[PDB]
Amino acid sequence: VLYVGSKTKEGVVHGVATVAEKTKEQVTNVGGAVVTGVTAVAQKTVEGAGSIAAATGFVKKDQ
Amino acid sequence: VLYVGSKTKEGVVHGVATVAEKTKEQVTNVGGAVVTGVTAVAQKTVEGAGSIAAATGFVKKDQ
Amino acid sequence: VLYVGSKTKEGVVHGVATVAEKTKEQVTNVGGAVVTGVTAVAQKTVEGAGSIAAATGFVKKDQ
Amino acid sequence: VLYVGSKTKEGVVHGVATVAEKTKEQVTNVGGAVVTGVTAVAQKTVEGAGSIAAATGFVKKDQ
Amino acid sequence: VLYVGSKTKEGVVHGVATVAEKTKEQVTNVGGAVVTGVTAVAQKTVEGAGSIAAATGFVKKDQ
Amino acid sequence: VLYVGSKTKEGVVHGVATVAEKTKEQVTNVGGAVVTGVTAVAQKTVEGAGSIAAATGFVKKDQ
Repeated sequence: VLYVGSKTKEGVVHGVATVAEKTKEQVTNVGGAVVTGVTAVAQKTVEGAGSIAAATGFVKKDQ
Repeated sequence: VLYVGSKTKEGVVHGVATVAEKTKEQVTNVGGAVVTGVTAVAQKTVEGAGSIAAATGFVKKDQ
Repeated sequence: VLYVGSKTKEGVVHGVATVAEKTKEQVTNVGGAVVTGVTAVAQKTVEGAGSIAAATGFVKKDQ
Repeated sequence: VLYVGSKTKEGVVHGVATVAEKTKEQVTNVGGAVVTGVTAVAQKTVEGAGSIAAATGFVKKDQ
Repeated sequence: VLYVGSKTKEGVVHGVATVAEKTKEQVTNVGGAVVTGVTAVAQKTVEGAGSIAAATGFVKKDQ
Repeated sequence: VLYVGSKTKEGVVHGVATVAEKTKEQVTNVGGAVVTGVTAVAQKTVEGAGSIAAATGFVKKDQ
């Protein structure tokens, strides 16, 4: 009847510092899935599924 | 009856500093899926699914 | 009747510093799934499943 | 006779990421010296003195 | 006669990530010297003195 | 006659990650010297003195 939320924080990222130094970065992909380099990501889902870094090679459900 | 939200934060990213120094970056993809380099991403979904960095190679559901 | 949440924090990442120095980084993928390099990720899900770094090679459910 | 310098680096700063989150920052100074917040500074001096963050309160050398 | 320097690095800072979270930061100075918060600083001096974070209160050398 | 330096590193800082979380930070200085918070600092001096974090209260050399 008096639901009060003052400083609610849900699904939050703050205060991040990153450095990446690479000479060579190489990805070779043949018929699959690759997910690389995911940084500072925030998500909130209500009445649903939540996925952030998902990879699936392949699906074969013929006939 | 008196729902009060003052400073609600849901699905938020703030205060991010990133540096990337690379000499060579190479992606080769043959019939698949690649997702690279996702940074400072925020999402909120209501009554639905939420995905951020998703990759699927291939699907074969013939006939 | 008087639900009060003042500084609720759920699914939060804050205050992160990372350095990555690599000379060579190589990923070779043939018909599978690879997920690498996931950093500073926050998620909150309500009435749903939550996944963050998931990989599935392949699925064969023919006929 | 054949002085060769290929990739000489002297007095160099590179690849820096910083985040500063402050609610209140206050400096009160009465007759002195204050130096605050010096970041990512590079200097090279040849045949001379080099100073970067220096503070001197006061000097009294009367008569 | 054949001085060769290929990848000489002198006075160098690289690959630094810093986060600072403060609610209140206060400096009060009366007739002195204060130096605070010096980060990622590089210096090279040739035939001279080198100082980076120096503070001197006061000097009295009257008459 | 054939001085060769290939990957000489002198006075170098690299690969540093720092986090500082403080609620209250206070400095009060009356007629002296304070040096606080010095991070990731590199210096090389040739034919000279080298100082990095130095503090001197006061000097009285009258007459």
